[PDB]
Amino acid sequence: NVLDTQEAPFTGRRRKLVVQWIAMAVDMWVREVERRMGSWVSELLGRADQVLTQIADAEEIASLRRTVKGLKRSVD
Amino acid sequence: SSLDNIEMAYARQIYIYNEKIVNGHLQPNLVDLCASVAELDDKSISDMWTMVKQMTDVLLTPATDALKNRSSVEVRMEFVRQALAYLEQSYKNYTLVTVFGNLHQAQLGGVPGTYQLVRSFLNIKLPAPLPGLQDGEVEGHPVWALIYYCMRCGDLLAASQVVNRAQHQLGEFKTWFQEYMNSKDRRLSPATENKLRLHYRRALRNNTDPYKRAVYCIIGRCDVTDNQSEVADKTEDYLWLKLNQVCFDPQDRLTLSQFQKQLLEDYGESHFTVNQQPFLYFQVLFLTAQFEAAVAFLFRMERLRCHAVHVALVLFELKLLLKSSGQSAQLLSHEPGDPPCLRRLNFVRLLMLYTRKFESTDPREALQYFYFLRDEKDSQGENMFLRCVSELVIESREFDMILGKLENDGSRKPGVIDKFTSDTKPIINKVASVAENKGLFEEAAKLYDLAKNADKVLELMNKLLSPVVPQISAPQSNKERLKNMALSIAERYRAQGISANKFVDSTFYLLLDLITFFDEYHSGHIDRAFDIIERLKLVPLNQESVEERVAAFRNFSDEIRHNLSEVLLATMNILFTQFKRDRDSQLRSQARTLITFAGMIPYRTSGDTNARLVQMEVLMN
Amino acid sequence: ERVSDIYARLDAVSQQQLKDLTYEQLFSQTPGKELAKVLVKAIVNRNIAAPDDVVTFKAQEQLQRASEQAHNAPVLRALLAESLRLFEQVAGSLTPANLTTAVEQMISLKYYAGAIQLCLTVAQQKDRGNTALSWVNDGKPANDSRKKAFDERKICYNLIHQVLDKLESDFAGEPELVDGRPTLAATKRMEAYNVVNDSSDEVFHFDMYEWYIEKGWTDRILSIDSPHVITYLQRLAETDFRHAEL
Repeated sequence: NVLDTQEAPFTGRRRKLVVQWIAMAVDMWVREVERRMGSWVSELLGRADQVLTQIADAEEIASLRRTVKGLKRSVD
Repeated sequence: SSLDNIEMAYARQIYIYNEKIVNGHLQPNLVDLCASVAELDDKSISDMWTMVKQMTDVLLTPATDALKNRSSVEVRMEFVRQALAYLEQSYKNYTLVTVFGNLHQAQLGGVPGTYQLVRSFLNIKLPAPLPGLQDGEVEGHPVWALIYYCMRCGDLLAASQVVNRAQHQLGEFKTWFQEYMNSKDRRLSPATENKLRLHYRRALRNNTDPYKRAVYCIIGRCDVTDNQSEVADKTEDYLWLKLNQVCFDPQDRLTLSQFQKQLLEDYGESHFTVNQQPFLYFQVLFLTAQFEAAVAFLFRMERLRCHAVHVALVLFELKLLLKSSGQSAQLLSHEPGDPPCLRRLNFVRLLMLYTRKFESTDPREALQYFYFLRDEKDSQGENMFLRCVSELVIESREFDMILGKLENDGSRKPGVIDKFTSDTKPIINKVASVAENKGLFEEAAKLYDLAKNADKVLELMNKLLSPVVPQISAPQSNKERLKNMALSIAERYRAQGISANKFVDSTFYLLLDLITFFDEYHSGHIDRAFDIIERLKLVPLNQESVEERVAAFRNFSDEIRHNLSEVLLATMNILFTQFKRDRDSQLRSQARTLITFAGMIPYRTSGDTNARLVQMEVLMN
Repeated sequence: ERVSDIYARLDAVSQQQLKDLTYEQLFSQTPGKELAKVLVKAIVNRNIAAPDDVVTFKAQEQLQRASEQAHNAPVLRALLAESLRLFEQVAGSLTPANLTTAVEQMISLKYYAGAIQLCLTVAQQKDRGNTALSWVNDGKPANDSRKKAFDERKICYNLIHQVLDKLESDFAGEPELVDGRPTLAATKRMEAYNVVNDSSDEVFHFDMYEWYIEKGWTDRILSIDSPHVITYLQRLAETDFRHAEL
């Protein structure tokens, strides 16, 4: 809900941090399922990737895109 | 064991072929590895593999799609030649055993020249002269008989020698035949081919010499409808007669597609299996490039399942078998977006059937056959080989043998699957996952512990311990059998520095301490048991700690809160006993503490427990 | 975890670094951090025997379990398919040691196509700018720093050679057709070589032309059709007799 509305302070290039949060949260989620969610999470991680390209720390973003696309595989 | 003598020998050969690919060695000839067992059986099977080798021994384009090789006119042409070379050589052996009683008998005296053999073959099969022969004889036999059976045996040179000694009698046939022997692909030039066909059709359409008729339209590939039944009375003689008549790019012409389809569509199994001889039909399909049909067909004969599966594998490891994309289709089918003259084999189902027979008590051999499915997946994405190993372990329950037994000393003796892939983390969880879903926690723990997945091992170990925490640990009980495995998991998890998240892990070592608290309590070692509970700082004993201990209970695993009732009572009964034996004030103070704690904690059987706790404190005073 | 089990299966420099490892070094020195990484890496590639460094472990765990199976098309295929899925998500980060072991394990389980697909993916991810294609198109000037980019693709291409090599080896003597339709050994040959001809990696196809030439497969190379191979030869002709003959 935060990544779509883009109400301040969650605007502009600061949304790079919103994706980092989403990566951490979802990553901790699949790691908590594989230790022991649907289309809408895959819809998000892919939509979260548009944000990283729309923002394109040149190497941080690049490394982060490959962490998102890794989670999209883990859910599908 | 569910494997017959023949099937077992094949399994061993398939283990070799797997051992070679598992150690990266040279890809040996599978067809040779299968014919190695065939010689241990009757020649009915040996002569099959001979056909399989010769029909698959065609120059291919490595790393090319299967459908492409089989659609290419290039390859389709060589199939016809490899078959004709088999029908000719096969017939040549029939001609030997016809003259000599045994192949060995012919060999000791020496195989005679194809010419003298054929001559010594005509003596028997026509002892008296037929009155309808033409063009005289040659060294005591009709010239056309010699030419036919020489061409039938495949020795065109031997046939041309016959022609050279009858130059005057045969007329213009010499210059025509000499061209056929020269031109490749057993075809003449359109101009000369036209000259002879029209001559034959002119006044020789019905000649009293059947051998003359046969040779002419074998050379000219004419009169495709006339099966020359006078000379081609056997089935192989028919196949050979037609494969010498097929053509490639409108009247009086037959092509492989028409012939191959014409045979099985109009004259199906029914026509070729009335004599209850199965290989006859198989040879008809295999020597016409219809490998999928012949494989499915022969796979239904319950006595020849082994052979049909392997001839499928050979075609599969040679990029020649046309697999069916969808796994929901029948065993034999024609894809909707493919030409009607080709068929497809549901290879996945094929192996799945063969395996179910001996997968129950012969797992090792089953895996060897499951490996060929390594390159395929299913609709859900799982690797077919990996899934087949999961299902085979769920059913067979052969964990130590197939997955590798992880002893209680910290060793992992590898299993049979370790040979095929080194990434054994998923299936061990797959097998552990279902057994977990079937309430088989004690097994799911051993399995999860085999894959060093402590998050799940300790989780399940928490569930198996909480019920047994206050119970009496007695020889061979369910407590001993679970406590002793938990301790064997505590050592191996400390010596190897392994641990799950602190929530799962903290509870696991906490229960182990409590299990010690009751094992000491039930033994009468009151002093020793009191000391343990004091360390855990789980139950307050001085009024100052009540506030913090009460807050901790809120976030402690319910596997602990469950056993709070028995802990308070044992601890109370401990102080209770020590009282009957200043110190009195100290026990009295601690007695109070337990009550106030229990009063502020909502827990299991708080009613009966809180009452008993208060009574035991009153008797102290 | 099982400690000495790791130790026994270590190097000597790894075994001797752990021997004289102090807590100070672990806490505040690089060699200590490096060894910690080595050790965790070992226990991860054994239960398989940062969402990038986490996924890579699970992938090794999936692949390790696959090899521990009795061969269940459903379970084996699932584990393999997933292992590949995961590895590809972290393709750009894979080290030559992890890639090699993975490919080898997949090769042992007859997962040829899959192995090849991983190698190509890894090659494309370690160089999305195609610095390698331009470095080859520029004659490979020494002292240039695209060599690294080309080397990281060559390690993937070599591993692809091993896959195809082991494929023809594993299926040496196996027939391409049985009873009419194709065998399973044949379909894996087609599925593998499909992945090959389905690629758009150009440095890869150059490396494969060179490879075909090496192995002597005039069979397949003369049958490509494409000009791409002609144009490639037109540059390398005045240079080698064997190429000029092609």
